[PDB]
Amino acid sequence: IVEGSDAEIGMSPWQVMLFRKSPQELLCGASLISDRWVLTAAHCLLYPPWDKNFTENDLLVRIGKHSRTRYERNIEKISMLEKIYIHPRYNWRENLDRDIALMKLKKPVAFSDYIHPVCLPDRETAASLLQAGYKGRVTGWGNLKETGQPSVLQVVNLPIVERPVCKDSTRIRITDNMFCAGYKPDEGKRGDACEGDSGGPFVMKSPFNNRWYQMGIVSWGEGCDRDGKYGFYTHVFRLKKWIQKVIDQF
Amino acid sequence: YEPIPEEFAQ
Amino acid sequence: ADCGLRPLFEKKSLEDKTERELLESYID
Ligand SMILES: Cn1cc(CNC(=O)c2cccn2C(=O)[C@@H](CC2CCCCC2)NCC(=O)O)cc1C(=N)N
Repeated sequence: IVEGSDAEIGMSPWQVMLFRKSPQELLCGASLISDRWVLTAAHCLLYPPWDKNFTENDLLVRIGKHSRTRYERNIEKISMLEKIYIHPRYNWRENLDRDIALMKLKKPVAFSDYIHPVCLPDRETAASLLQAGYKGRVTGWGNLKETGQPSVLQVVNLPIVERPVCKDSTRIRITDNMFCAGYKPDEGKRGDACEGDSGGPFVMKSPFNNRWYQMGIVSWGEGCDRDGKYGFYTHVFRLKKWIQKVIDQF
Repeated sequence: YEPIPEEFAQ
Repeated sequence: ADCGLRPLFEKKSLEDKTERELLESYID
């Protein structure tokens, strides 16, 4: 996260850290959507261009964290993966279309003051809040500057941007399963996600029932916090049907 | 990073 | 069930430092 700030305790109880067994390192962010399922970006697990292809036994899940490098004894919870599910039509070859993946934990996690699941949007909520100008919140332990890393979870609030503007800021072919967010050059404020934040949740707070909903997933960008450029996120609602399918069948 | 307890690896 | 309701905030009716910025941006 660039131009963000330290999160307060319990601010994002659904934030998940994808941790590599060996070598032990931060791999990606993710989000807790229930006591047995974790949502993240597909490119965190599969991306041939970089020879990236992880399996269940290469990773660990760390929930309830605040500090990036410390083993938060009695606070965080480390879980193992039972099975991974990459969207069947994940386009890693061209534009990262449908950059989403579900992960099944071996054992259910117990909720606490620091561990709690985020909500998934329904048609109505997506419709009401997914509008340009409306701000969302992104969290991660990623780079603070374009390339130097944070000591603790970072957070930043960013406005959704009109589809046309998003399309005109890049050569990459944009699809309906994406949206971009960030401030325009003439808006004074700034901020963005960056390498290391991948798979992180883009959340909004519903003014109707006061709940937090995950609308996006940190998918891709071109540079970090550059003028005229915006962060792209996987449009979670569009892929909601796939999500439900996997969960109802496994 | 800080080494995490070993009983999580296995 | 009770997704999206944070134990240390919504549950105790306490707000975080910048959540208002989000709600203020949701023009009716
Ligand atoms: C710069 N950035 C990187 C990410 C995480 N995603 C990734 O790291 C993603 C995975 C693999 C390639 N990716 C990128 O974002 C690449 C662009 C990607 C676009 C889709 C087709 C493949 C190339 N960034 C290139 C660059 O920055 O110069 C998020 C941001 C951001 N919101 N600023």
